[PDB]
Amino acid sequence: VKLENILTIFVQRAKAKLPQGFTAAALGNWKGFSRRVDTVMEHYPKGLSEKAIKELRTAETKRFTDYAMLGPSDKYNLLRPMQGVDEAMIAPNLVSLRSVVCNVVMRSEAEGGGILLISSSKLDKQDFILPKGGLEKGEIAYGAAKREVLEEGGVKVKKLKELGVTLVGDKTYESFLMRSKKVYEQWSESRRLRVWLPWDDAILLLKANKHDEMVEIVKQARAAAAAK
Repeated sequence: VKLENILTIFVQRAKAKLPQGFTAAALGNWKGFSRRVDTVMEHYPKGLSEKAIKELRTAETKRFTDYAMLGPSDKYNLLRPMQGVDEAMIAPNLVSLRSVVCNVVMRSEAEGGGILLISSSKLDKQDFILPKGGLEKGEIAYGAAKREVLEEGGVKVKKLKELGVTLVGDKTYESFLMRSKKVYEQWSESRRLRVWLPWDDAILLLKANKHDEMVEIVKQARAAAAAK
């Protein structure tokens, strides 16, 4: 799994060999930075497809760079700041901050393919999951599932197929199969890493971290999409 160690020994050696105030671009052209991204990419399981391994690598990149430039990340304030985002690209959030809702967001092949998986808000943890939330008192489980992904994963989605209620341990899970409409450049938990992987790779990576409920939902929603 995770390693907050390398995050600290990266920012000590990156502070050292680099001019103070070093650019986003400056840290990247650095030679040791690429060596580290290599290091963690090994930790992912084998058999991961080419286009998936690429997709993850960009995420580690995002992680290490965000960690260098903005530090570590608390849970109350997961916003990574951005200049140069036309308002069309920013999630429209003036927010307010067991049962479980849970999404399988599909993107059109036109737009790229696969299904959204995201990082936990503990970004020194190397954990990729489905967008999953709980419900507010009185909230229809679909209005909740929509609300959660626009926040944790910053994507406007619209329901394809309701996958219905199922039971893991003490908890009832209601799952959806969804269509992304708009993907926002800036959303309220920007620090997290968004990856869109193919159906067979998502299954692999979620089983890799013992997320056995989410493998069944993915298998579930997968055959539903195929059904059309």
